Amino acid sequence: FEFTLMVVGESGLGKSTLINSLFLTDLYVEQSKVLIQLLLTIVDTPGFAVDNSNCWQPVIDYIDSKFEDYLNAESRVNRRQMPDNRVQCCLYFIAPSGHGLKPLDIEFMKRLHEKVNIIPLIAKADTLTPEECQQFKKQIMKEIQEHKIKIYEFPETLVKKIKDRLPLAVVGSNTIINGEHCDFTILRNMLIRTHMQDLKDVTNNVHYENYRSRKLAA
Amino acid sequence: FEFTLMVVGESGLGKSTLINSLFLVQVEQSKVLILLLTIVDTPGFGDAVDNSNCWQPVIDYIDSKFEDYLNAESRVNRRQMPDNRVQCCLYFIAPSGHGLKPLDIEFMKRLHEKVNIIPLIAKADTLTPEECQQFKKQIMKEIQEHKIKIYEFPETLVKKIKDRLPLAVVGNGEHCDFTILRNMLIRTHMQDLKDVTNNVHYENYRSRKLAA
Ligand SMILES: Nc1nc2c(ncn2[C@@H]2O[C@H](COP(=O)(O)OP(=O)(O)O)[C@@H](O)[C@H]2O)c(=O)[nH]1
Ligand SMILES: Nc1nc2c(ncn2[C@@H]2O[C@H](COP(=O)(O)OP(=O)(O)O)[C@@H](O)[C@H]2O)c(=O)[nH]1
Repeated sequence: FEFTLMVVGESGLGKSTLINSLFLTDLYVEQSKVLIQLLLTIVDTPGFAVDNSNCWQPVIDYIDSKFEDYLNAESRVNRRQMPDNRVQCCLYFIAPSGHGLKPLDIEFMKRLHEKVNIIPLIAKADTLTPEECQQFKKQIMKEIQEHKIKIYEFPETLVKKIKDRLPLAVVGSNTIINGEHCDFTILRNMLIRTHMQDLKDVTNNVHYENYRSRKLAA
Repeated sequence: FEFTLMVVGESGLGKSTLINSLFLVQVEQSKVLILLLTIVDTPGFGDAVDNSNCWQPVIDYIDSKFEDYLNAESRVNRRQMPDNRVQCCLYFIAPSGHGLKPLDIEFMKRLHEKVNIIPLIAKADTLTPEECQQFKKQIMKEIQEHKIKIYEFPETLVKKIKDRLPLAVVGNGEHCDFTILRNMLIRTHMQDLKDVTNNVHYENYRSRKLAA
């Protein structure tokens, strides 16, 4: 089994902790690989304060790096050996503070949303309150469906009402002890299985192809 | 009694709630009496990105107030002057970090001598006592490293709170630093703030402007 998981948030969002918080390890653009026959590439972005303005392109050009390299492989003389470097998922961390969606977020998402599968986790929810959380999410989704964005949507089914229970709110735990108050488990389930295979499916089918038709003007 | 209090943090930091919590780009001002307080809210910081520059907006507002005050003090008949100057800036550090976000370090070390910085540590219902501890110490290390001036409490009771700073907040003084502020909040204690503003910052401005 392989996986390539990209994490994206501004610093100090407790992501790099939460990763281990499912996967119980580490405290490691950048990539840290987990096996324990079963592989995960992990992708950390160092960047995302100061101006903050352009960069997103760094992410982009890395994605389309992986794509164009994969294509230029698929058309190669003897197609044989190709390993898959493409990025199935980007787990993305929204600032837990807000009344809304910070323009930085709205910009990155609507920028890269069709170049990868966005899983907008809501960060560090030990900040928030059930009502606060509620109004928050709804405010988000309103912000998106207003801004007309595509985040990868879970097809099959159990996952029926979690279309509604999204966006997703999180807590870092290696802490000595939980899906109750958090959305943690309700991810970890959807993490392990089988939903990755669906993710790779949507990446390779949807995003990649659109890239491939795209590049071809000549 | 009068006061002018400036609040500064990126949006969604729960400041504008905390203000009431004691009291029950652009720059701009609310005001109140309940004994006057002008309050000063900054719309911009946070959001943006690009925020490459801003902070000058704050500056030019400060030195607006100053230069207007001076140009008053030298006026034909000096008589009537009201004081618009800013005694205090309560400043909110991002509760998340392992450290001090470059945005902060830039604003502070930018305006630290143009006003009295009171760097509250934001929304501490985020944090943990150990987390909070290492956080503060990390901050102070960041400052004394970056050699910054935040207004320092004279007198005295406030003896060990020089140590108990930086200051951590909730929108109860037990777990929070809330009360340990509210006490130190203006009362007679503002009088020291106005003192340092008008004595220290203002004057330095006044000598400054005078090259000609
Ligand atoms: N409020 C909150 N804080 C957390 C959480 N997880 C970790 N932290 C704290 O936030 C700090 C930064 O977390 P980290 O994993 O380094 O996030 P990252 O720097 O964005 O990758 C850590 O020192 C943790 O103590 C969480 O779920 N909620
Ligand atoms: N966990 C936590 N949440 C807070 C706190 N203060 C405010 N909030 C929540 O976060 C949001 C920010 O509050 P607000 O005063 O509007 O922040 P501001 O815009 O920066 O002044 C509000 O909707 C509150 O529900 C706090 O001290 N702790």
